[PDB]
Amino acid sequence: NVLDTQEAPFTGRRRKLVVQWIAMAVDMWVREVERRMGSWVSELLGRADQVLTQIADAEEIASLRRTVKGLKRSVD
Amino acid sequence: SSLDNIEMAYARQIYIYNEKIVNGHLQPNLVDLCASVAELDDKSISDMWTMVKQMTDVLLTPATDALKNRSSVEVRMEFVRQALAYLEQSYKNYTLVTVFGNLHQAQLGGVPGTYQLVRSFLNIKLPAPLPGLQDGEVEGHPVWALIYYCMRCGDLLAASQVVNRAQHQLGEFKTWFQEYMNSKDRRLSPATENKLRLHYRRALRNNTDPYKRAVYCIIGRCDVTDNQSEVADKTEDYLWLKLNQVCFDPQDRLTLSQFQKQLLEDYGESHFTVNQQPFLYFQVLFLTAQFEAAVAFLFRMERLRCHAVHVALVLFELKLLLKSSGQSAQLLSHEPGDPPCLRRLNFVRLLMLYTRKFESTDPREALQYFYFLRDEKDSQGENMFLRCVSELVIESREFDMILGKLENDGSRKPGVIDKFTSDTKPIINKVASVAENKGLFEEAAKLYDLAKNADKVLELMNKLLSPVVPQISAPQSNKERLKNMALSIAERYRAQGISANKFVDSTFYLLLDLITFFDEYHSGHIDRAFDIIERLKLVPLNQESVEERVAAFRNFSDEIRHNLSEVLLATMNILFTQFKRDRDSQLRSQARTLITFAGMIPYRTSGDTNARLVQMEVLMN
Amino acid sequence: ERVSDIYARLDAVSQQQLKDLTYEQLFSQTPGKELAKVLVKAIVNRNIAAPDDVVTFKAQEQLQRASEQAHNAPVLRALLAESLRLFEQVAGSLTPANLTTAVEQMISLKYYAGAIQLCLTVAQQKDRGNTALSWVNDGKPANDSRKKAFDERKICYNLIHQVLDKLESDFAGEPELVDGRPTLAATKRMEAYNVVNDSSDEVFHFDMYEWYIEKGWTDRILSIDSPHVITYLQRLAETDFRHAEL
Repeated sequence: NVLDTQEAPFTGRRRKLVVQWIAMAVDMWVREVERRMGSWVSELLGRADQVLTQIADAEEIASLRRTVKGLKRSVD
Repeated sequence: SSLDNIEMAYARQIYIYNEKIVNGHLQPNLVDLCASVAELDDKSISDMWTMVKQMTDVLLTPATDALKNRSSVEVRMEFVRQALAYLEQSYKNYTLVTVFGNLHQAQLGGVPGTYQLVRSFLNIKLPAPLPGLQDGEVEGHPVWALIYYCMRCGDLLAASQVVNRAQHQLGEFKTWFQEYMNSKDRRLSPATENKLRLHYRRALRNNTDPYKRAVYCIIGRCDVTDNQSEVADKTEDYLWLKLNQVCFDPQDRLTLSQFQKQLLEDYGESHFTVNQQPFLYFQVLFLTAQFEAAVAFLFRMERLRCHAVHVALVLFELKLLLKSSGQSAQLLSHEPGDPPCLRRLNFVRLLMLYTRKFESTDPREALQYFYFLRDEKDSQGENMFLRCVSELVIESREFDMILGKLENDGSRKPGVIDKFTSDTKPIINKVASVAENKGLFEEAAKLYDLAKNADKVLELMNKLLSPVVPQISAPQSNKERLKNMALSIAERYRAQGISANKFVDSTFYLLLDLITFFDEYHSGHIDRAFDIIERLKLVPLNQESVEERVAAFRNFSDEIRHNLSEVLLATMNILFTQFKRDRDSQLRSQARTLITFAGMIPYRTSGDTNARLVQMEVLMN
Repeated sequence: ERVSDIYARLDAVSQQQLKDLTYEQLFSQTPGKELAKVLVKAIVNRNIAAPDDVVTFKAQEQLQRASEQAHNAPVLRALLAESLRLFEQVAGSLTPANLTTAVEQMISLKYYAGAIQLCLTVAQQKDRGNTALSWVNDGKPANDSRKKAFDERKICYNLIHQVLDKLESDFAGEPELVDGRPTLAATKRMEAYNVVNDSSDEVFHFDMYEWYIEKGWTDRILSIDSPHVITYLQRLAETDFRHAEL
């Protein structure tokens, strides 16, 4: 809900941090399922990737895109 | 064991072929590895593999799609030649055993020249002269008989020698035949081919010499409808007669597609299996490039399942078998977006059937056959080989043998699957996952512990311990059998520095301490048991700690809160006993503490427990 | 975890670094951090025997379990398919040691196509700018720093050679057709070589032309059709007799 509305302070290039949060949260989620969610999470991680390209720390973003696309595989 | 003598020998050969690919060695000839067992059986099977080798021994384009090789006119042409070379050589052996009683008998005296053999073959099969022969004889036999059976045996040179000694009698046939022997692909030039066909059709359409008729339209590939039944009375003689008549790019012409389809569509199994001889039909399909049909067909004969599966594998490891994309289709089918003259084999189902027979008590051999499915997946994405190993372990329950037994000393003796892939983390969880879903926690723990997945091992170990925490640990009980495995998991998890998240892990070592608290309590070692509970700082004993201990209970695993009732009572009964034996004030103070704690904690059987706790404190005073 | 089990299966420099490892070094020195990484890496590639460094472990765990199976098309295929899925998500980060072991394990389980697909993916991810294609198109000037980019693709291409090599080896003597339709050994040959001809990696196809030439497969190379191979030869002709003959 935060990544779509883009109400301040969650605007502009600061949304790079919103994706980092989403990566951490979802990553901790699949790691908590594989230790022991649907289309809408895959819809998000892919939509979260548009944000990283729309923002394109040149190497941080690049490394982060490959962490998102890794989670999209883990859910599908 | 569910494997017959023949099937077992094949399994061993398939283990070799797997051992070679598992150690990266040279890809040996599978067809040779299968014919190695065939010689241990009757020649009915040996002569099959001979056909399989010769029909698959065609120059291919490595790393090319299967459908492409089989659609290419290039390859389709060589199939016809490899078959004709088999029908000719096969017939040549029939001609030997016809003259000599045994192949060995012919060999000791020496195989005679194809010419003298054929001559010594005509003596028997026509002892008296037929009155309808033409063009005289040659060294005591009709010239056309010699030419036919020489061409039938495949020795065109031997046939041309016959022609050279009858130059005057045969007329213009010499210059025509000499061209056929020269031109490749057993075809003449359109101009000369036209000259002879029209001559034959002119006044020789019905000649009293059947051998003359046969040779002419074998050379000219004419009169495709006339099966020359006078000379081609056997089935192989028919196949050979037609494969010498097929053509490639409108009247009086037959092509492989028409012939191959014409045979099985109009004259199906029914026509070729009335004599209850199965290989006859198989040879008809295999020597016409219809490998999928012949494989499915022969796979239904319950006595020849082994052979049909392997001839499928050979075609599969040679990029020649046309697999069916969808796994929901029948065993034999024609894809909707493919030409009607080709068929497809549901290879996945094929192996799945063969395996179910001996997968129950012969797992090792089953895996060897499951490996060929390594390159395929299913609709859900799982690797077919990996899934087949999961299902085979769920059913067979052969964990130590197939997955590798992880002893209680910290060793992992590898299993049979370790040979095929080194990434054994998923299936061990797959097998552990279902057994977990079937309430088989004690097994799911051993399995999860085999894959060093402590998050799940300790989780399940928490569930198996909480019920047994206050119970009496007695020889061979369910407590001993679970406590002793938990301790064997505590050592191996400390010596190897392994641990799950602190929530799962903290509870696991906490229960182990409590299990010690009751094992000491039930033994009468009151002093020793009191000391343990004091360390855990789980139950307050001085009024100052009540506030913090009460807050901790809120976030402690319910596997602990469950056993709070028995802990308070044992601890109370401990102080209770020590009282009957200043110190009195100290026990009295601690007695109070337990009550106030229990009063502020909502827990299991708080009613009966809180009452008993208060009574035991009153008797102290 | 099982400690000495790791130790026994270590190097000597790894075994001797752990021997004289102090807590100070672990806490505040690089060699200590490096060894910690080595050790965790070992226990991860054994239960398989940062969402990038986490996924890579699970992938090794999936692949390790696959090899521990009795061969269940459903379970084996699932584990393999997933292992590949995961590895590809972290393709750009894979080290030559992890890639090699993975490919080898997949090769042992007859997962040829899959192995090849991983190698190509890894090659494309370690160089999305195609610095390698331009470095080859520029004659490979020494002292240039695209060599690294080309080397990281060559390690993937070599591993692809091993896959195809082991494929023809594993299926040496196996027939391409049985009873009419194709065998399973044949379909894996087609599925593998499909992945090959389905690629758009150009440095890869150059490396494969060179490879075909090496192995002597005039069979397949003369049958490509494409000009791409002609144009490639037109540059390398005045240079080698064997190429000029092609």
